[PDB]
Amino acid sequence: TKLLDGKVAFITGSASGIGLEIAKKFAQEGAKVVISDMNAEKCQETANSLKEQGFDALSAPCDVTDEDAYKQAIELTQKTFGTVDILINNAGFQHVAPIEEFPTAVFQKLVQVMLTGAFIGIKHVLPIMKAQKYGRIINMASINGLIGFAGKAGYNSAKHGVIGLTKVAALECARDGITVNALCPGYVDTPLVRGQIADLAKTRNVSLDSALEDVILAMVPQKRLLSVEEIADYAIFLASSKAGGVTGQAVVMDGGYTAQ
Amino acid sequence: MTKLLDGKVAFITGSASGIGLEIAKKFAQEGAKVVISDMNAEKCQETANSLKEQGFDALSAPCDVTDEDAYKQAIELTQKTFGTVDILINNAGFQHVAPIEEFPTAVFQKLVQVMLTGAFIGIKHVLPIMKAQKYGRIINMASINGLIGFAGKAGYNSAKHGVIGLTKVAALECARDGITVNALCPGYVDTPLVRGQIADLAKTRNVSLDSALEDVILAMVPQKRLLSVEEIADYAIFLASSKAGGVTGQAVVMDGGYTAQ
Amino acid sequence: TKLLDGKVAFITGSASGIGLEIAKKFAQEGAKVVISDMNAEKCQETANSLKEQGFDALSAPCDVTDEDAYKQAIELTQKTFGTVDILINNAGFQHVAPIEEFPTAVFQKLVQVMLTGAFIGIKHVLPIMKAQKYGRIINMASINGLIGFAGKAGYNSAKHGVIGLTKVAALECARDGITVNALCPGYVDTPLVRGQIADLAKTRNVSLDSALEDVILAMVPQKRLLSVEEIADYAIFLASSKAGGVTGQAVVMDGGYTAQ
Amino acid sequence: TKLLDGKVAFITGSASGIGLEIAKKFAQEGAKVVISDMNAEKCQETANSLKEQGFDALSAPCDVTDEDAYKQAIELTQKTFGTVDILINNAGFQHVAPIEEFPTAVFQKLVQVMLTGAFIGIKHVLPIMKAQKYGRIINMASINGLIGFAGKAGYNSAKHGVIGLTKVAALECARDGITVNALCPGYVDTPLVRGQIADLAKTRNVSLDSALEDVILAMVPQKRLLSVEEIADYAIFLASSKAGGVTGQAVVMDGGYTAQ
Ligand SMILES: NC(=O)c1ccc[n+]([C@@H]2O[C@H](COP(=O)([O-])OP(=O)(O)OC[C@H]3O[C@@H](n4cnc5c(N)ncnc54)[C@H](O)[C@@H]3O)[C@@H](O)[C@H]2O)c1
Ligand SMILES: NC(=O)c1ccc[n+]([C@@H]2O[C@H](COP(=O)([O-])OP(=O)(O)OC[C@H]3O[C@@H](n4cnc5c(N)ncnc54)[C@H](O)[C@@H]3O)[C@@H](O)[C@H]2O)c1
Ligand SMILES: NC(=O)c1ccc[n+]([C@@H]2O[C@H](COP(=O)([O-])OP(=O)(O)OC[C@H]3O[C@@H](n4cnc5c(N)ncnc54)[C@H](O)[C@@H]3O)[C@@H](O)[C@H]2O)c1
Ligand SMILES: NC(=O)c1ccc[n+]([C@@H]2O[C@H](COP(=O)([O-])OP(=O)(O)OC[C@H]3O[C@@H](n4cnc5c(N)ncnc54)[C@H](O)[C@@H]3O)[C@@H](O)[C@H]2O)c1
Ligand SMILES: CCC(=O)CC(=O)O
Ligand SMILES: CCC(=O)CC(=O)O
Ligand SMILES: CCC(=O)CC(=O)O
Ligand SMILES: CCC(=O)CC(=O)O
Ligand SMILES: CCC(=O)CC(=O)O
Repeated sequence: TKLLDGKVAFITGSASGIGLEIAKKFAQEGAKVVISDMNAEKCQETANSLKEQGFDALSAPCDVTDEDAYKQAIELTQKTFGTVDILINNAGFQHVAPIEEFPTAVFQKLVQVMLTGAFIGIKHVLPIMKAQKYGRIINMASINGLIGFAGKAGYNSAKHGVIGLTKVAALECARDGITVNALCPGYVDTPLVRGQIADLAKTRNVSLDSALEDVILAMVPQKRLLSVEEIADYAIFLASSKAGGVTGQAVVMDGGYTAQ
Repeated sequence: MTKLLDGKVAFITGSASGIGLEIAKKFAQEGAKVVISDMNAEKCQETANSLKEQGFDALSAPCDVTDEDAYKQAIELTQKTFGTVDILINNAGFQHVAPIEEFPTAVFQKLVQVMLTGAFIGIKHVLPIMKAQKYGRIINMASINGLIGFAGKAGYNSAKHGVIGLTKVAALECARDGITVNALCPGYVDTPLVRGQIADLAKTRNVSLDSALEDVILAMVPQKRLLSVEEIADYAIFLASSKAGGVTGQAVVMDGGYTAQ
Repeated sequence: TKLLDGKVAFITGSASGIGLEIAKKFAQEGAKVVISDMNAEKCQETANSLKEQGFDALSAPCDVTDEDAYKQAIELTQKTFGTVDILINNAGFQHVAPIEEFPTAVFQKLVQVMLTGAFIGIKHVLPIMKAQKYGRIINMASINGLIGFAGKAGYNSAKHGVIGLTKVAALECARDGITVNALCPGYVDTPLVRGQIADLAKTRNVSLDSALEDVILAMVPQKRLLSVEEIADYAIFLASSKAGGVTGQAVVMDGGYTAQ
Repeated sequence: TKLLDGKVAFITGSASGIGLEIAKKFAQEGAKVVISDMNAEKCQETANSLKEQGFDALSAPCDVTDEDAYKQAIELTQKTFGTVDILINNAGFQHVAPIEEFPTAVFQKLVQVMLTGAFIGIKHVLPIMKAQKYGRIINMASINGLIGFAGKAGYNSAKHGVIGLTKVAALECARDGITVNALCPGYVDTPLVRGQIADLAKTRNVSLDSALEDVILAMVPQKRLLSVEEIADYAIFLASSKAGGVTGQAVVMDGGYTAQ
């Protein structure tokens, strides 16, 4: 079964972690994938690997805060694969700090990448998806789009914001056969989080396994990291023709974090 | 093709009609062994037998979900027949629309007993089976009416709100036991229940059936369409599958954008 | 100085805890209060102490699960004070158990008192409030109306349901000068909770302080019990003429619990 | 009774609409109020009116996007009234358009004023409020912080974001006697909205009453505009010492909008 057979998916931040797994899993589902990241070296390598494995893949690097570059990356996608069926707004980063020590510029950058970048993508894929009366837009958000976490003023503001953007975008294209959803993971086993576990274990002087099980997963009822494979499986369902009635939703995959 | 529920036993309450019946047929196509449980023991036997004629593993285990003794025995019959319960779908329900002042208390209590207490009884009697095997999928068929209000639906919206409360408690109690508990929340599905309500509104208002649907039911639906039972079954398959082990405690919404505005 | 002057407040479960405080504080704001509880002797002495302080108080005991007694308690209020302006559906109780050890009858009872009780109160005051084009209904819920907690299947199901009833009721009287809101406290310093701290302290062989600071309040960002007066102050605001634009809301007072 | 006696309130955008009402109502409840807006003559005019009526008021204009100006306005307040007890992040604007014809720079501007402006305000009052272990921060949001509305990508993104910032901020100061809440009105009777009724009546060739009652209020159960007075009354309660237990909340007054 090829759930995304020949569907054209553009995935921002797809050179690492969740975005890279989505791209691999989408290709295996039969999607034509576009690897898009800051790092144009890792983009070209990723797309070349996929091509060598017999997949349709394109390197179209861009900074999602660079509207002109994001625009041309979509136009390159149209020229290569004819259309865009699926946009995954996945590009992001993290800066943890008390509000008092939280540089305004860093706050503005978290918002620009993870909110304005999503808005820029939606703005330039909407005409393609409305012309063909089909589309799937997934904004990679977080449970931090639904609840608060101390030290994450910029991240939680950006992810809250992309849930509002998701709902506005959904309402504007609900008649055009296009869905816009925010996939909200909890803690995922990624380089980023393995970094934070690394950080916690030195800064608290506990083991890597104690940093994970006693602090990172203390408020996770399943007491486990989500796999990138699980996130990509939900993304595949929402991006499929079978999820046409799901739109305007903060779709939560969090091992019960927000249930308590 | 693939069998997303291969090797799993699915007990589905209210599975002799509408959404329950589509879930049972689609779960079977995904390689689940399905138990058709409903009030109408006649339609259950016929449903299960028709599935069996199409090469599927189906059991007729009729019960009234408000009858804890009959529910417990329907679960026991499933264990005896298939060995275990992997997936419980709490889907049995009904509707009674009236202003609160003309809403009989007993009808309010019955709506709550069937759609809330019924889901509680099901959960209490599958939990030990699922916990001993460290695997389970519990889906409560709630509604967007579990998350928002609608005038005249005091009993329904009260039961469906409550079943989302019960989903969260259950999810927290079995989070470490490889069991998920979710509330699948449809908006308007093209079913007998809903086609009945369109006829009602069209009589009482003396508009045409298309007028009642398009001007009243679908006014609030951004997608301006009824969902298909197939769409609900497809979400139910994903949540009931091994692929969704990290989804729990959730009101999972498929509503054509209804709660987005 | 008198935010409820000339208003008639019917308060279920007002013989103890939050309901008792709401009755006393509502009287101070110039409301005529009906003390209604299971224990008729405590309703009489409460109403009498209030009367000795120059307040207008009526004893109207009932079991809120007894629609005939509830209906007769409302009728007696109409007979004595001319109308019901404010209904406080406050009557409740708690039973904590794993779902496996949770008796179905106890589950049903929790739902009958805290959901059905509320439906019965609302059904019998709505015609009175709709006739005068003025009402304030407050369903005393809990953050357990909004999130899950292990061992509270019955209570969390009842409280979730009363938020559902609250939004339905609100929509049905929105044009009639009536509001219907669910006040949702976190942990409040009441006999009920002081009981639960004493319980936890024996069960875990810890101080009363440790049971409170380290178990009860570990999920409360403010790390404190709410006072019954704080709950009463929010109840007075929502029950006052100044809150006519608040309806259909789960109004949360929880020292930040639901923010995490 | 003066509910904010001896409190200093800093209100951004207080030269007009909800902010102006909050300043005049906070003054009547005994707050020293700071009038801060873009319009510097209107702030001096407003503050002078309150002074003539026996009220403590200070003009301290600033663009909330100008962190250096906002920091100096908070400093001027410290110099004049000793401290800041209450911050009302109120400054906002609106721009309605489909995503495709929604200028990226306008989207950025809505977020910069209504999310980043609040971040800057919170960042510079938190050390003052933490030092004295007392504070009240109210971010004026909107039901558009909780649901989607077609054509308001920028506004709904910004309001969604400010609720995220509210929950983060609440968690960072929950132990410090500081509450952070987002007050979320539906349609309020303001120059802003009357403007919008004027536009709908003209661009749809219908009466002002047609355009309000049949279009703007179509999704409002109470079928009425809220008053600036109603918003101010909830703002006063939230900002009072009586609301110490309310924090990290999206506090909704929407005549039932979000109940359906
Ligand atoms: N990993 C988690 O635990 C977790 C939790 C919840 C949700 N998410 C969200 O999912 C997304 C994936 O994060 P991840 O874990 O894969 O992190 P990661 O660090 O592995 O990958 C992030 C990628 O984003 C790229 N990027 C950053 N800014 C960019 C920009 N302006 N334009 C283009 N590319 C840019 C980086 O180059 C990098 O390759 C993020 O938005 C994150 O907030 C992650
Ligand atoms: N149809 C929709 O648009 C829609 C939308 C949202 C929610 N739902 C929910 O999805 C579920 C399925 O709805 P539906 O319209 O297919 O059917 P329904 O709600 O009318 O009930 C379906 C089945 O439940 C059975 N049933 C009723 N009471 C029972 C009892 N006490 N014990 C056992 N079985 C009993 C009936 O015999 C029927 O076959 C229900 O919970 C409903 O509330 C439906
Ligand atoms: N205590 C808390 O921390 C807390 C937190 C969240 C919500 N609540 C809710 O607020 C309300 C008040 O709680 P409390 O702590 O003051 O409770 P409490 O147990 O101290 O007092 C409740 C009163 O209700 C009465 N009552 C019980 N069943 C009744 C019935 N069927 N009919 C009439 N009266 C009945 C009892 O006799 C008692 O006087 C309850 O609904 C409770 O669930 C309390
Ligand atoms: N109007 C409504 O019904 C409604 C409903 C929901 C929310 N709100 C919110 O309430 C608040 C007040 O709205 P209003 O109706 O009083 O509008 P208004 O236009 O009368 O008030 C807005 C004020 O903010 C000022 N302002 C704009 N940008 C600024 C900046 N960068 N720095 C400083 N001041 C700036 C303007 O000069 C103006 O005085 C806004 O945040 C708005 O989003 C309004
Ligand atoms: C959303 C949880 C998370 O992973 C935020 C972050 O640390 O990037
Ligand atoms: C949730 C839609 C529905 O099924 C309510 C009803 O029965 O009218
Ligand atoms: C003993 C529990 C309770 O107080 C319920 C009732 O009054 O019927
Ligand atoms: C916080 C809800 C509640 O009241 C649980 C309890 O009974 O202590
Ligand atoms: C309804 C919230 C609001 O005030 C947005 C607008 O219409 O300006």
